[PDB]
Amino acid sequence: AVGYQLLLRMLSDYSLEPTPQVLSNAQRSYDALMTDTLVVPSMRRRGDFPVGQGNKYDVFTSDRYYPGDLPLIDGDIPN
Amino acid sequence: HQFSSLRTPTGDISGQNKNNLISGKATGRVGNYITVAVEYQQLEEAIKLNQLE
Repeated sequence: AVGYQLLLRMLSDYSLEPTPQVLSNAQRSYDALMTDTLVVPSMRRRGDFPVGQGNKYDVFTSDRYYPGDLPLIDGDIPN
Repeated sequence: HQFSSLRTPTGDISGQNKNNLISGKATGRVGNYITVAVEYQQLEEAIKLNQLE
């Protein structure tokens, strides 16, 4: 992948035009490389979404509602 | 107790330091006896001492 990409990027130095087979091979290698480093995010709960009564929430714990992104601003520095 | 206040443009006091709580007291004590004493002989009260009260 790296070699084909840099070859495509440095061919113009010698003023030559790439062939379709080279382009296809470079595309295939790049697609494989992108497939390797692939991550798909998962959408977590909004934060005000209620938790059902079947989960048996309790006080002293924040289990009543789904834990969203905490603000992480506490003390005097928030204000 | 006495206190002092800060002054910030947005209410942010992270860098600065807070007030302390120093306690002081006033102590009083007892003084010395105020004693007055007199004495006299038996014969002085027998003859001389009149209107002792």
